Amino acid sequence: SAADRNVEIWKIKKLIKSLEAARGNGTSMISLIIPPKDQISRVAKMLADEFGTASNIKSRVNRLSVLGAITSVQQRLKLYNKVPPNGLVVYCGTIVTEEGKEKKVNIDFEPFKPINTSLYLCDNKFHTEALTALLSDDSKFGFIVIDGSGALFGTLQGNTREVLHKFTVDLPKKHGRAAQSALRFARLRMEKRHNYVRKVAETAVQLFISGDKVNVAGLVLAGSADFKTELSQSDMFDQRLQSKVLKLVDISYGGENGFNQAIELSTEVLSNVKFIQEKKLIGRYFDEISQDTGKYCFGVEDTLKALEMGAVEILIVYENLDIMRYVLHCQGTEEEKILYLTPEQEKDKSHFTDKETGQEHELIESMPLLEWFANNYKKFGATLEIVTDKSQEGSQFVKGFGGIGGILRYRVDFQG
Amino acid sequence: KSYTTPKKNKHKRKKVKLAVLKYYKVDENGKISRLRRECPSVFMASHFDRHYCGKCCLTYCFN
Amino acid sequence: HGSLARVGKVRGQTLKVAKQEKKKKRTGRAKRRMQYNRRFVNVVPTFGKKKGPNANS
Amino acid sequence: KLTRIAIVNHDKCKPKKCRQECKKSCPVVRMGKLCIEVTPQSKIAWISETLCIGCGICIKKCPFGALSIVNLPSNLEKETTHRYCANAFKLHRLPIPRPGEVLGLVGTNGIGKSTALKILAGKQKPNLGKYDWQEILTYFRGSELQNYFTKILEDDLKAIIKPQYVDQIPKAAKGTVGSILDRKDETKTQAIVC
RNA sequence: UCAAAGUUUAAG
RNA sequence: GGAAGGGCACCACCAGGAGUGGAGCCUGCGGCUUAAUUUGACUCAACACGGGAAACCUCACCCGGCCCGGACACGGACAGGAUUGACAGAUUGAUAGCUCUUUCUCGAUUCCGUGGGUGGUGGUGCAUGGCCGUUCUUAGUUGGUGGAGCGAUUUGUCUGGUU
RNA sequence: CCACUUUAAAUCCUUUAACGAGGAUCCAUUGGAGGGCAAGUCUGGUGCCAGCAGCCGCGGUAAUUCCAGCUCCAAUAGCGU
RNA sequence: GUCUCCGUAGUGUAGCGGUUAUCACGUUCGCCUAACACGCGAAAGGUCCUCGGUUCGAAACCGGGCGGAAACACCA
Ligand SMILES: Nc1ncnc2c1ncn2[C@@H]1O[C@H](COP(=O)(O)OP(=O)(O)O)[C@@H](O)[C@H]1O
Ligand code: SF4
Ligand code: SF4
Ligand SMILES: [Mg+2]
Ligand SMILES: [Zn+2]
Repeated sequence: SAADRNVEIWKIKKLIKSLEAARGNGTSMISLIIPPKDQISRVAKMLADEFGTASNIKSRVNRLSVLGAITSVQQRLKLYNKVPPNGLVVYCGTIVTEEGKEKKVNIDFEPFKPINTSLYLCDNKFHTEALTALLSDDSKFGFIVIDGSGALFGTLQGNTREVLHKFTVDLPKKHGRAAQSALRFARLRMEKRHNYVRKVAETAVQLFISGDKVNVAGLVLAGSADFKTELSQSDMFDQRLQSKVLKLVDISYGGENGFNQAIELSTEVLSNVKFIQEKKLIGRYFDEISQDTGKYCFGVEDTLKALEMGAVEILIVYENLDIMRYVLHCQGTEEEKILYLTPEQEKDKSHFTDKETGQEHELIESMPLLEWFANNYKKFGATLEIVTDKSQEGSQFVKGFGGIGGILRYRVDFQG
Repeated sequence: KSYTTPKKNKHKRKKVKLAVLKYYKVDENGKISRLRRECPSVFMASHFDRHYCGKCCLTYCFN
Repeated sequence: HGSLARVGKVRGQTLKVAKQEKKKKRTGRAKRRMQYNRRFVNVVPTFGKKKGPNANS
Repeated sequence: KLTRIAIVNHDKCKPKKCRQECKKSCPVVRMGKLCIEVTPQSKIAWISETLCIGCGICIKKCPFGALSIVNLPSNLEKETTHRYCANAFKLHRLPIPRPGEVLGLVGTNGIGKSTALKILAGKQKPNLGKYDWQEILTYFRGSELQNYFTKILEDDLKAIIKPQYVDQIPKAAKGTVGSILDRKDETKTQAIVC
């Protein structure tokens, strides 16, 4: 199910947030990650040697803690018999926290999504940078590799390199050694070749489409010999699939040996997709401002109000955003209020005396707003869109408009 | 030191010494009448049904 | 690798302190007089295993 | 290389009738910055063309059409010869009057033509976009402008202006045509000019 | 009156 | 030093014995588990070791609850008694006056700051003391004066026999 | 700041009347303070970070080396790179 | 499309109708080592590609399935 996947993603996001905060002493923590194809025996051996090396670390507190961390991860790996699909992630350590509570901790988990990253690290903190990068990059891309020998279809997350399907073909020879038949054989050769293109296109429709709408956000044709060209510029290739064709890549090799080549050449064009979608989005937002319309809104004080009411269609946010949702509470009367505060207005603020009654109105701790948007944008209108500061329109949105706004479902008036 | 919300602190007592306390009445200026009953073995106080002491911890109640 | 993040970490969170007041200090010859007088005439005491012009126990 | 200039038409901008406005609709002010300063009191609205985006929102809101925001090249900012007030006109360079040669200014009105004429007359000191005479002369070196102004400042050159508006002259002076000419004689060349 | 014996935290 | 000369030790070997390693259990330890399964020590020189055979105590660990044993001072607090200590009955594990309720009490104790204590089987043995242990149970180690070397150093403290 | 002198005419110095000092004022700076190399095992912060450091180095929770305050040292209308 | 062959513990392979399915490596567990490697001693692990048949009995013999791989595709 899709909802169950979303819950698992959120659980793991929460888990990562708790691990980032952790911290401990020296280099006690053991950030370990395993890729899916890898053998467990090989990792178990590695850890055993690392345990051996640690067995002469001059320090006391560091050494013992590290040995016990490596001991624990080795035991965790004994519980598995193979590295599960999606890879494995193991985070062992001896965390310090409040109440002087030097507690040991071990979190192995099969992560959501296939990850391609190996990692071993020891440090004072847990290294959850690779995971956060996989959570950000959800843009799957598709990869068709054409060749006279045989095709290949595959997919490509930020890290992960998939193979969906492939075939080979027994195509005819270039030449026909009869004068009259040369013409006919040539026409027959061109028909067989077109039927191959037709077959490839049909297989692409089967694979890359999901519920009459393409799952992949990009689509790379690679190969040689103006064959990938035939696929892009052809009426047989379906337009809904064809419209997202981003590169035609000239490679050497064919099949899996060329798949990686095609990725490397295509890497620059693939990274630019997110940037283009941002430009289109913010460009559409700024259209409304250029004309009268009045659909657009901006700033927490306005955009949230718009969101509460006659809702937004699209809510556009900067990635980073400072602004934070605090929960203010009264000592005596039990009155409360929530406010969305900037970095200066949140850090120190004499505003929060109750005034009417005459008491100190204590600010009970925050949940950060952009996270707040992510929590319950389903509650409001929907389509939470994060955008960077890189594009010229994006930089305007961040610097000028404060990195927050929304495109509204209908016209709205405002006051004050 | 994350203190739980529903548990909270348990406030200690606050006494109320309500000015000077009266245990007597003036009958015909010279003589005096005593209001509350005294210990046998010091006023044994008037509980809503019981008669409780404040030192030797003796107790009584007429059913 | 390594971020340009902490850039002015220690300069930032140091405890700021006022630079006090004392006096318009003596300058030129007058200063040199004073420093001559506090090596060669005022103290000149019985020794106790060497001196220390900015000593502190 | 492009920058922006805010302009507030002081005749049209009446801060009392409209309310605050601009501030409420400006996305830089709604962020929480000093892009526009107004209040119900005070005369004319001020805008920081540094902080201003040039979103073109405040112009659409303001009820009188008081505000304008234009785009000027960033090359010009060095060569500003006059600016009277904040959020007002910004003159760049001056014409280069040559002695014994009739200078012909050509260009449409409302492009700092009058202010230039006043500067060259010597009525208006070039504030140079500051809003000084040695500093002004140093700014104008390597060119006949510094010659011109030095001539003005010690030898008191007499600035005389044939005006644009001719219909306002009748309602000021009195008497015959011949009488006024006789009064204003210095060269003593009435007849030849007539 | 000569078999084989390779290596040693980044964690101060 | 998988270099050479001596010479030695059952924590080395030989010649043998008794074994342990296999079985069941006793116990220590690591792991897993768990609210917690407290912790030190991991080659000889960690592991029936901490004198450590813990029902309670021990006890640190965990989950519940009382108490102050918060000295003294400076002050505020001084009596329209500051505000130590209480049988009910609800509650509670409890016959903890712990709380809500309701009568009364030492009477100069108190509560609040600040300085500041005090405690702690909390952290740190890689901040130390003392005490052990080990290197290292073998025969080794040292300065004065003289001699040799610019000097670090060396000689003495040795070819040989002897123990 | 009157006046003289100066000077081609001035200025400046010089000459000279009249006003013109309690330092809270008429305010001395630039670089240092582990060694080389003059001069703090001072106190507060940070904790192999930020940073200093020509060289040797210091920084991983008692920093004589970092950022600060205090004191001290060198030269002094100068002194650093 | 034709004819051919091969699908066996994690990997590569043996296997003459009656087998505990062979060998090597890998894996785990001891020891040895300060540790590691090597070394020594133990252990665990085959849907014998899939289905149906012949057979007293099939991992093999025979049929079809799903895979895989060579050779042919010539004269105009
Ligand atoms: N004294 C002033 N104070 C404020 N604004 C002025 C003043 N004089 C002119 N303006 C503004 O400057 C604008 C142009 O004036 P000006 O430069 O004199 O004309 P031109 O551009 O023809 O030379 C006018 O629209 C007027 O609002
Ligand atoms: S234009 Fe400059 S000033 Fe006028 S609103 Fe947009 S931003 Fe604020
Ligand atoms: S600008 Fe238009 S709106 Fe803003 S104040 Fe001046 S007048 Fe009122
Ligand atoms: Mg030095
Ligand atoms: Zn009694």
